[PDB]
This record gives sequence, C-alpha cells and structure tokens, in this order.
Amino acid sequence: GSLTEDGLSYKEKFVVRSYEVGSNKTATVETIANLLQEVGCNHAQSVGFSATTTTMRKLHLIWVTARMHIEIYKYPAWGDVVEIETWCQSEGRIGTRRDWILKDSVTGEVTGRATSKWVMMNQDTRRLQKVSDDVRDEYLVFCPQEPRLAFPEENNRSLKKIPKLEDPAQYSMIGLKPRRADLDMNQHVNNVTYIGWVLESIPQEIVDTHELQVITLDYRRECQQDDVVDSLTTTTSNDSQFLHLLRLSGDGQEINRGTTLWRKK
Amino acid sequence: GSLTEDGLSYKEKFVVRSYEVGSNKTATVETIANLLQEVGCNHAQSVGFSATTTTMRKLHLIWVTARMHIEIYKYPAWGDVVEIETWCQSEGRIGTRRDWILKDSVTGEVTGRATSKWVMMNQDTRRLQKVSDDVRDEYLVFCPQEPRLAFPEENNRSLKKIPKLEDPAQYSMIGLKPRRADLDMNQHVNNVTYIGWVLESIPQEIVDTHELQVITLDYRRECQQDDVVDSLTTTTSDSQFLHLLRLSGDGQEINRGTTLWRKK
Ligand SMILES: NC(=O)[C@@H](O)C1CCOCC1
Ligand SMILES: NC(=O)[C@@H](O)C1CCOCC1
Repeated sequence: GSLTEDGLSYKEKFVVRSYEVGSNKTATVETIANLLQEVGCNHAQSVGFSATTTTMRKLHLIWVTARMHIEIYKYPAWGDVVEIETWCQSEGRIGTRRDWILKDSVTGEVTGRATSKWVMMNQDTRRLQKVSDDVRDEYLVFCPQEPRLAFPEENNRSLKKIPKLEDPAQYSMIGLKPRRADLDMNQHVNNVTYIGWVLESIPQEIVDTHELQVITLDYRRECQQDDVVDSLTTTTSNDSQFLHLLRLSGDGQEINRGTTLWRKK
Repeated sequence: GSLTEDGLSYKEKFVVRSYEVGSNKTATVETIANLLQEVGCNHAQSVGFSATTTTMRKLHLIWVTARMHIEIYKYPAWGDVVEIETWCQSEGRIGTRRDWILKDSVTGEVTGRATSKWVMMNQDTRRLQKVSDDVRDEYLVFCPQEPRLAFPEENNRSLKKIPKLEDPAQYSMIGLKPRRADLDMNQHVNNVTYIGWVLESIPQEIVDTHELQVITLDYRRECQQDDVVDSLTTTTSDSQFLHLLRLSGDGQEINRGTTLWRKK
C-alpha cells in the first residue's frame, strides 16, 4: 500500500483468500472489517503513529472506537482484488473520524463504504475526554482541510440514534466467549469480533436468503478476555431490519448496540 | 503466487497483517496454519482441481485431513514477507500427503515446515477407503516422482503415535462453540479452528513465557456447527502437553494432539 500523491489519504489492494469467504463464495463482512482495520493501521504507520501521537503517549491517552458504520453494495468474490482508500478527519473537540471507500480493482466501481467515530480516553482510568488543542494540531497536518465524507447525505444512516432492545428479544445466542484468536497484540478483544457476535443471533434462514447491506454498531464497553456475552436480536421491519444488543451474560451490562439492514438475494 | 519451473510445487509470498499477530507482535500459529491452507488451495486451483479429481466428483469422493504436523523455528513479525512452498505426494493406497516449507523472504532461511496426511472418503456416508488406481494416475502427474519430504528423518515427530488423555485432565477449557467466522464456504468447521480450541486449554502463563515450537494434531471426527466442545490438556514433561478435544455432552472424541514449547 501507499499514501496518495497529496499525502492526505492511503490506498491498499487485497486479494480475497479462500478462508475469508462465506457460503456465497464472497468475502464476509468480518473479512471486510478486518481489511479496513489493516489499511487504517498501515495508514497510521506511514505517517509515524502507533494511533497515538507523542503528546498522547506522554499523558497515557488512546483513541477508542465509539461507532462503526459499514455499507456494502457488492462483496468481492474469492480471488478478486479489492482496493481500499482511507483517510482521517478532526471533528473539533468531540474526537476524530476515519472513513473508507472500497472499490473493485478491475472496474474501478465503488463496492462499499465505511465510517467510524473515535473518542479520546485515558488508557488507565478509562475516562473519556475532549481533544486538547496541542493534539488537534498534531494530526491536522495528515488530514484534508476541506470536509471529505464517505457518507455526505443530509440525514444519513451513519449518524442515526440507536435504541435499546427491550426484553424479551425475538432471537438470542447465549454464552459467547472470546478465544486467543479473538484478541489483538495488546490482549484486548478485537473490534471485529463484536461484529461477529452481533450477527450470531441472526437466524441462519435470513443469512441464507438475504445479503447484509448495512451494519451500524455502537461500542459502549469493552468485553474482557474472561467475560461471557449474550447476543440479542429483534426484527424491526423485501428488506429486513434488525435491532441488536450485546450484554454480559451475568449482570446484563451493555457492551454494544446496533442495527443491520438486509436485502433479498 | 505461482507453480515453480518444473510444475511440481507451488510458491506464494504473504505480508503479515496487524490482526494476524499475538502479544510478541509475531504471527500466531493459527495465522501460519491459515496461510498453509491458502497456499494449498491456490496450488490446487493452478493445476485444475477446484481437491477433487474428475472421477472423485462423479463418485462423491472427497479428501479429508487425518493429521496435521507443524514445526516453527521463527514466527514472522508484523510486516514481514514470508514465502511458502508446497507440494503433494501419493502414499500408495493409504492416501496422500501435502508438505510445506516456510522461509523468510529477505534472508532465504527456513523458518518453519509442515506436513499433513489426507485420506479418501465418500462425502455422504463418511466412509473411508483406499484411494483406487484410476485416481492415483490423475494425481501422479502433479506430484514429484522421487520422494520429497519436509520431515525426512527416519521415524520423526510427525509420524509418532498419539495416546488418549486420561481423566482427570490437568487443565480444561469447556463450552467452546464455533461461530460463522469459524465455518468455511461449505458451512463446515475450518480445520484451523480445532488448532485454536486445542491451545485454549494451555494456561496463559505458558503462553506468556514460552514459544510454541511443534504441534501434532489428529482429526478423528468433525465438529458440527451446533456442537459444543471441551478442550483438555495435561503436562507430559522445554514443556510438552497431551491434548484432547471431545464433545461437551457424551464425550465423543473429535481430536487428539501434542505440543512442544521452548522457554522464550
Ligand atoms: N481499527 C479500526 O478501524 C476498528 O476500530 C474498526 C475496524 C473495522 O471493524 C470495526 C472496528
Ligand atoms: N487445507 C488444509 O491444508 C488443512 O487440512 C490444514 C490447514 C492448516 O493446518 C490445519 C489443517
């Protein structure tokens, strides 16, 4: 991969692997989400990060994902080349945003797009905070100055408020636990794992007859390595919509909430 | 990737990804095993196998992994380029073997090696059988004629008999279940997932102070999408462990194995 000519965005190509595809012989949404995470990581490395700056490290500060929104029009097939372009943007003192555009390498057509909201937090106390001016200036030299949005629309799905699923849930998948493959290099549960856990409570019949078009996921609390999770889903709706909830198996402490939109195959 | 000049083996390079590494910032054994599986699929595609032959499809026959043995000397770091060479071999009517050699792209040094034993079976009845004769012919044109072994030493770790772990196990991880990411394109549990489940019963302290050097795994029965598994481990000793994967209810055996670990 490489930064574009202006140095304000980063591009990388990926060839879809055999174990990365589902029953349709096309990449899963978890494969897509892992690839977005990989291109984001390579973008940070290319401009001297890690995404902590020198000031953030001095104050034990980290960037944390608050929301992830993905819309896929076409899943790349096994063996296809997918090109992803990503960039970051400052959102004042609220936090930062990372956007992605997915394209078919052969045709150049947009096959998907994603946006994520990030908030600043003390690594030890877990206390969120607004962005300091010294930090804001340090990453503004790597972001475009004029707004560049993957989701520019007037009232788009990426910014919609998500409600809390009420008991009883229509569907559920109980006793989900992360294994070592679900942990990143810092022994924290990978953000993509939660996408998988949310989808576990979608019945196999929807999965077999529909394609996932949109997923919006809020991250409220982290699942520890020794925590057990319950995945809850209720139909809110040819299209099918669902409301999701991930909560701890015991006390019922909320860890995630989301919505998915599916279309008939 | 591409087949070598003689067309009897296949090579592919891979750049290690951020989510593919563990605490040591080096690729996990599950990442390694996924890469071997990927180079194996690309080798089959390149010689027209889509690993069923023409006669196997009409007869409802498939190749199934019976044993997987992996020995790693150095795990590639995040960002490194690893080159893997793989080839197949006929083992008479017992079955077939697929071997791999892992190398550092920059130095050309061997950083690991793997071998797998495969058996033939009817995909419906799940009944094993001796390969054939008219099927051996179709495979032998894509394999080297003289023996080429990733593990050539006479009576080596890859061919050792594995015993059954006796209850009570020293360590255990119970209630393991596969999710959709653990399934392949045919809705079967990926063979690499069982490697992960075996390692789940190794205490975090061994993982934090040792590096996995060798793993040998026997595949006895498949875990269905709706099955629950218990992972059992006992120290037999470097550190060595004996492993058992069995169904959470009846205790039906699905895998057995051994791992050897070195102090970091
Ligand atoms: N590192 C990242 O960009 C993560 O926060 C994302 C990656 C895509 O899946 C959702 C979480
Ligand atoms: N397809 C294959 O080569 C599999 O049978 C292997 C892959 C890596 O180790 C576990 C089993």
